[PDB]
Amino acid sequence: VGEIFIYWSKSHNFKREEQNFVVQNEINNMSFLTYSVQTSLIVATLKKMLPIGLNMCAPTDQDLIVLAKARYALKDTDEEVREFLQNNLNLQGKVEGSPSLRWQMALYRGVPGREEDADDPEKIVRRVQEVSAVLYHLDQTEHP
Amino acid sequence: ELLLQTNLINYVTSIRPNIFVGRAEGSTQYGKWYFEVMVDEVAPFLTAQATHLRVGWALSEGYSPYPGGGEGWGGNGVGDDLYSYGFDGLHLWTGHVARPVTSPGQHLLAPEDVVSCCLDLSVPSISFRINGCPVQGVFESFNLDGLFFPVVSFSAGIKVRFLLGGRHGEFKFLPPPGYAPCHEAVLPRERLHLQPIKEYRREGPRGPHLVGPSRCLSHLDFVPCPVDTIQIVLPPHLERIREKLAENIHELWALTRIEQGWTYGPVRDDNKRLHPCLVNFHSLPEPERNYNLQMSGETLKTLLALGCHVGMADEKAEDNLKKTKLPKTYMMSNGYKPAPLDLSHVRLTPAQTTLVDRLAENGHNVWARDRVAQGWSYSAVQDIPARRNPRLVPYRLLDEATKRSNRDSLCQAVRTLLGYGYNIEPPDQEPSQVDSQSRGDRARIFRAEKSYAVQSGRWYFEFEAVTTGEMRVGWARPELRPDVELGADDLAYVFNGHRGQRWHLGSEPFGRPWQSGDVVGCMIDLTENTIIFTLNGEVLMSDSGSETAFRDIEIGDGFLPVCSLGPGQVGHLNLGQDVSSLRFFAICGLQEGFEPFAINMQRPVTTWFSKSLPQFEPVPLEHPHYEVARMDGTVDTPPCLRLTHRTWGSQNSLVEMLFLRLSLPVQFHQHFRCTDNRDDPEIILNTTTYYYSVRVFAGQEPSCVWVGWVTPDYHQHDMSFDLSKVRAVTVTMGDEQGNVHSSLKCSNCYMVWGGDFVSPGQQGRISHTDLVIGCLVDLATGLMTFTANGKESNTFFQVEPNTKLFPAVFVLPTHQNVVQFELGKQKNIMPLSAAMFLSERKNPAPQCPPRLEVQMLMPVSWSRMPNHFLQVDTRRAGERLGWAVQCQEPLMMMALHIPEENR
Amino acid sequence: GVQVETISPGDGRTFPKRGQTCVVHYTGMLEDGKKFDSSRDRNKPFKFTLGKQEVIRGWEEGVAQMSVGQRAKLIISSDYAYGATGHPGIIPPHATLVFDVELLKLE
Repeated sequence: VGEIFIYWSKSHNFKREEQNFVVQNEINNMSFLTYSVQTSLIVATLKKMLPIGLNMCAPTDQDLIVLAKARYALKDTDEEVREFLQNNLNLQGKVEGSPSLRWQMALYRGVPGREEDADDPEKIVRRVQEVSAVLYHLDQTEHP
Repeated sequence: ELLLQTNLINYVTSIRPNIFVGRAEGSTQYGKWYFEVMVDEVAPFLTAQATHLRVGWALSEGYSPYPGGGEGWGGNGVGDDLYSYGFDGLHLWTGHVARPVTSPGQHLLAPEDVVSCCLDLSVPSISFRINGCPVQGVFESFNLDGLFFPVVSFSAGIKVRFLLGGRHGEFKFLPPPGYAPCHEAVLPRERLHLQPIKEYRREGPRGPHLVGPSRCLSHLDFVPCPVDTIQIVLPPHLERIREKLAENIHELWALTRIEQGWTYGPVRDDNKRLHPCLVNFHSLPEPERNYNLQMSGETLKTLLALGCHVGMADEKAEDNLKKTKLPKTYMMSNGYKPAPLDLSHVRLTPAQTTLVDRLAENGHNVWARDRVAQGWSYSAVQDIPARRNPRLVPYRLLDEATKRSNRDSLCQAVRTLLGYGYNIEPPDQEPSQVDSQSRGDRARIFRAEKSYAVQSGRWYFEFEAVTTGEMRVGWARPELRPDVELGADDLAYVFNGHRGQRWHLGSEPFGRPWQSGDVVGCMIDLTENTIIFTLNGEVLMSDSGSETAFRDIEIGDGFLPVCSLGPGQVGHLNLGQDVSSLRFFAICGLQEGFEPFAINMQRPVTTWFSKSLPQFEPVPLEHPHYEVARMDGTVDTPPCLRLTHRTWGSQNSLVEMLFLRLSLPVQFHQHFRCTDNRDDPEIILNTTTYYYSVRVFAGQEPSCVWVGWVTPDYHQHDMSFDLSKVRAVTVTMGDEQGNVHSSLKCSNCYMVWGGDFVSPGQQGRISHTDLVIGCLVDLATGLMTFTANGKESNTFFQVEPNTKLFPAVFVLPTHQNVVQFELGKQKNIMPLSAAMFLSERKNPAPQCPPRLEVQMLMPVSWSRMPNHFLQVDTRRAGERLGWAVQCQEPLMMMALHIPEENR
Repeated sequence: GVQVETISPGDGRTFPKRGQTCVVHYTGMLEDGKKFDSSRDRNKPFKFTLGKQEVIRGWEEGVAQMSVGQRAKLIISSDYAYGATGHPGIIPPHATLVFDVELLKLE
């Protein structure tokens, strides 16, 4: 869903065709959820699914997410962001340093099946890059 | 007397059985009651302050001692107001005054002591016995405008047992003749147990529960009030159906008799298994036939009186009816085959079901009224020789089984009518609102302490609705008012889940109603200035589909978690100190980035609640309706404090009872004395009499004014006030036999009605002259007298030494110019300033210093909830031992005492 | 002051004698009910020897009247109390004192 949303945000024809389809067919996105861009089904579905990706990402990865969002604003490609994160594996959030991170990590580790995670830097980079790309494009869509 | 005082005091709590007895005209309740308390363990000094332990009676409406602060130095229990009357072993307690009382071997309540309390509502009087020996003292002539219940007040370090007779505690001493065991007062739809009184908080499984006001019965709830059915005349067309319905009801009666096993015999007896009346309706004896007939006529007359119209619809319907078949076995020694008329072809509208319920209510209430007139009363245990019945209570209080029995018995008659075809049109029902208290006062508001207000960030908390009634939950500003409905003004954004609504400066539809156990997650995002509500982890949406409940919120001073619970409601507020305790934080809010409100707090968040104890507060300088002017003293007038109604005679004008007092008291001396127009210097310098006056302005009705004094413990915000509502009680101490040694009257309001000084001829028309009422108090003798327009009045009062009295005026405004406190003097009589201020004790010149001002009675005020509460264990010890109450762990608070207000 | 009113009974047999040390726990209030002193606040019983004039006259007589293990209320007039001078800053001039005294033991 995030990849489809990224395609929609990147392609200018995509948005216009979606707009035309909705207006012509009189689709009631408000009825579907219970016209304006906030009612676009692509964005609505991506927003509804975003918590799943955020839950995939661990609390210590928030600063890496900010860095990846900055790079995406710099317009580097997905593989370039992947390389950037792979090199800056450090700069991860410090639980001892911050006091919200302590209870955030407690909650993160409480759930079962989340113990065998973050052991693979490639996995960390993949999830960080995906969530950061989705978040950056969502931010651009939300406020131009 | 000037600096605020501090001291460590014990927390005190009260426990009662759910037994309520009262007196009213036509009430079904017995008048004399008896109970006992046995003391098993008392630690005289568990802490530095002596252990508190008192037993007695209290009035349902008015006795509400909250934990912590209160009258005097706190620790309020039985007898610390004028709604309760307690005995502690050595003293009789009432109105926060301890009066020594003599008994053989008198001592403070100790282990193995038995206190017997007897209440006689006819006098009325309350008497005590200690270990069987009479206590030479009684309360009497107290108010009877509520229900009385047994009560024990105590601090930590006690173990006692209520003995209520019967299976709920065996009395160690015989009740005095005519007094009834208190276990007989338990209502039909309740089970005897011990409970706290007016609690706003209780312990729960997951955590403490917040509790709204309890719905309390009134002494008038025991007066049956049926609709008169004698003036109604029975139309002949209904007379035709009267006998037929009687016959059908008799057939139903006979079939029920065969089901029970009743059979026929010349005389009636249950064990003998026989019945004289089992014969056919025509064969039934003429008196019983006419009795069934008049009950039938009463059914139709009640129908008419309730007001629904009866109209003949179809004669073919009448002719189509037939009697059901019954076998030879149902045939019984009489010889007549019971022939109940079939009614399966007819059904009931829900409106007519409500009608049958109302008919059963009226029938039962008429029966109860007749029984009360005969002299019967209610009792959980039936006693025919004593005229005590378990059912002799109003229908509303009757239990479900009896209600269903009567309702079915009458629904059979309605079935007969409808089957015969008579259409019955239930009357239109016009709702009536009792509006006993204002809505903001009624709902209890709990909020976080002001210091926790958040001005930035994203915050989350949870509120579980244990009940499903009226409750609101959301975010409030620090200056939230306690007497306004949550969200009625701009100071709160809340969600009401009884009927999905969002409240801020009014109501709008939002969300959906909640079920019992549903959790509402409240989120505030101060970066986006939005408020969001979730129900069981699902975001609630408006009609337009917006996710946010409120938008464009100004930070201002900040925001605080807040909830409000209506009467009978229970909630559970989870601010998130233990993040794992939150139930839906992970599903919604955690990923969104919201933080639990109390996540990084090492201590639980302190809360405040809207206490409904009226208190006197200075009149605000910007009150919309009331204005007070300080008038300087001229050559011909003394200093004055004048009240005017700003918005009189206009739209949105507020006209309601107003209770005013002056901010400072006069104190009577410790010891009373044994046994033109210039002032005389020696007399004025040696006098102990002080004077003040009240001018009721022309156009203000004197009949709507009361002038006099109040004590520090006046708290009645009575919207329909009169001198009969004033609290009063007489404490009488006597010898071992009669010989009344001392009769002392106690009250908190000493006033004269302004209507006593209006001439009968002057009555009925507005007067054009002011009315001046003067109050004189002799601080050295305790005597209070009044004058009207310079003429001495008959009313007079006597008070005890050290009494504190505030000048007071209760008025219902009827004019823009209402009343004026005049701080003047009289010949050879000192002004109020001389009594109030030490430096002016010898100054005869009237003064009104800035400290002296007018204060009005406000119904609700914010009060801090204690962080810890006394742990009281209540349990039924046994059939003979009674109901045990135990409190062992000490709890203390640091109290701050305002000397002049004695609180 | 001095008048003695029992609150809880003692043994009824043993009474302080001259030269004996009485150990007590007391709380002092003014006639109007304002507390001004208490040994229970300090958590230490107060000891005094009868006949040494270490305490006010009202105390000297009331505790002598009391019995071991007894709790009592002593109402002491001004003359038996600090009297006209009073206790500057604590007790006003010409103040009647009310004490809640428990006689714990004799030694």
